[PDB]
Amino acid sequence: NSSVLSLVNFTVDPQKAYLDFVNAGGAPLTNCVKMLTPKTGTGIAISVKPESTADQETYGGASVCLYCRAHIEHPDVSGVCKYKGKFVQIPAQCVRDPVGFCLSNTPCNVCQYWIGYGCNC
Amino acid sequence: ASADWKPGHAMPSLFKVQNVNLERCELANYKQSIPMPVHMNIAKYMQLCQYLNTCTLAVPANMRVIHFGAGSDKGIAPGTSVLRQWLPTDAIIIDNDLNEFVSDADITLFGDCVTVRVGQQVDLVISDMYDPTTKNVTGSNESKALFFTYLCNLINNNLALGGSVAIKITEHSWSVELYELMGKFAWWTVFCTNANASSSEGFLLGINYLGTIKENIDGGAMHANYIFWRNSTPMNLSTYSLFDLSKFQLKLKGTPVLQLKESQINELVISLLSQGKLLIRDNDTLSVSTD
Ligand SMILES: C[n+]1cn([C@@H]2O[C@H](COP(=O)(O)OP(=O)(O)OP(=O)(O)OC[C@H]3O[C@@H](n4cnc5c(N)ncnc54)[C@H](O)[C@@H]3O)[C@@H](O)[C@H]2O)c2nc(N)[nH]c(=O)c21
Ligand SMILES: Nc1ncnc2c1ncn2[C@@H]1O[C@H](CSCC[C@H](N)C(=O)O)[C@@H](O)[C@H]1O
Ligand SMILES: [Zn+2]
Ligand SMILES: [Zn+2]
Repeated sequence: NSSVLSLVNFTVDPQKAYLDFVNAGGAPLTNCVKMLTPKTGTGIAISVKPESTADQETYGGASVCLYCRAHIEHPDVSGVCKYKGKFVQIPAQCVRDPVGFCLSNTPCNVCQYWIGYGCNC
Repeated sequence: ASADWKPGHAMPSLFKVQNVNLERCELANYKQSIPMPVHMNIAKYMQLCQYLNTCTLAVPANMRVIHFGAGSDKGIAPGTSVLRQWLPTDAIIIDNDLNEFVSDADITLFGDCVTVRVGQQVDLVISDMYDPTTKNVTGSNESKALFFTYLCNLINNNLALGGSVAIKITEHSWSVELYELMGKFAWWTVFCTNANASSSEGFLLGINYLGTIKENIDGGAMHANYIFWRNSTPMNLSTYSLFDLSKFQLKLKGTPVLQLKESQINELVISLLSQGKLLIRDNDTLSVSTD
């Protein structure tokens, strides 16, 4: 943790820096805050309350945000984090690297499910 | 095994009314851990929340919740996220810790809790604070000051009538003054989660603040009663209560917030306060900053 977190402070593209690190064998960021949930949710990517389906796990949003975890500027032109204060659903097969998954994907702009993991548009 | 499916154990009046010396706490399963599927504090906080689901908590719109001791040595705040999952979506969470962390709170303040200046009154105080030096046990187990001085003043000044508190204590991390302040609530207990049953930890609960003395409590004797209870009560580690979470979220009670002068507080108002049906405090915008 304290290494990959240290790494993404030595680069201009923290998203690419993290992904290249874990794509080359780096240990994913640990200690993401996994919640216990009734697997009866809608399955959207980001939600005010947990929304995991039986195929998903829910995390506290700040804990899966690279920018929150590394204490660096968020890239949102709004300056407001998309995850913090909310909950984020991750496909269950991807719990090994929740942060890597979030950096690697984008919720659907119309249906709010993960593109390729729920979006049916 | 009924109790295994409960979120934990609450101190019964059987032990509240005893009168005994303060003895050493000796738990049979001391420091045994239960495996989690997930940080242990997830299950601890959810069990506390489940028990508070059985209490007459006031649950207004724009509920004001402050969470002290929210950080971990990992830089995250599992308890705050549980509070986010539990509380109404429009609840305001302010959390605080000595050390840096990141959380799903609305407002996060670093530094000693004493630097946390609350301009208004809040509706719910959660404290998980514990000072590392309490581990240096030398001599008598005496009432502690530490952050309890701050919390006691908070209860007396910055807590709405009808508001509640849940404050972590242990065998050695405890305060005579805080126990005595439980006598200013409609009801009080100590709640011990099943997930951490092997610890002398308990959450001292004051339910529905009344601002006036309802029960005269000898705080030193009451801590001796709490330890006598722990020493007398087998508690099996368990998270069975988290197997069914269909009703985990705090009920959306729409509790009203009223402004009232002290002299207007009649018997009707006290009854409503004591039932979780009313809060008395400002309806301004909340201001919680570091000083
Ligand atoms: C109850 N108890 C206390 N002691 C002895 O008395 C000392 C102080 O006792 P305590 O008041 O710390 O209570 P306890 O040991 O039950 O607390 P525990 O470690 O479970 O800590 C509870 C919570 O305090 C906080 N905490 C503990 N340590 C720290 C820390 N170092 N920094 C921040 N928070 C901490 C955490 O939230 C933790 O979950 C113990 O360290 C031990 O020598 C016992 N010894 C035996 N043999 N059997 C016991 O049952 C027993
Ligand atoms: N005086 C004080 N002001 C603010 N935080 C304090 C404090 N004294 C102790 N603490 C905090 O008490 C915390 C106890 S452990 C907190 C665990 C946290 N609730 C979780 O969910 O993991 C420690 O982080 C410690 O820094
Ligand atoms: Zn963020
Ligand atoms: Zn879509």
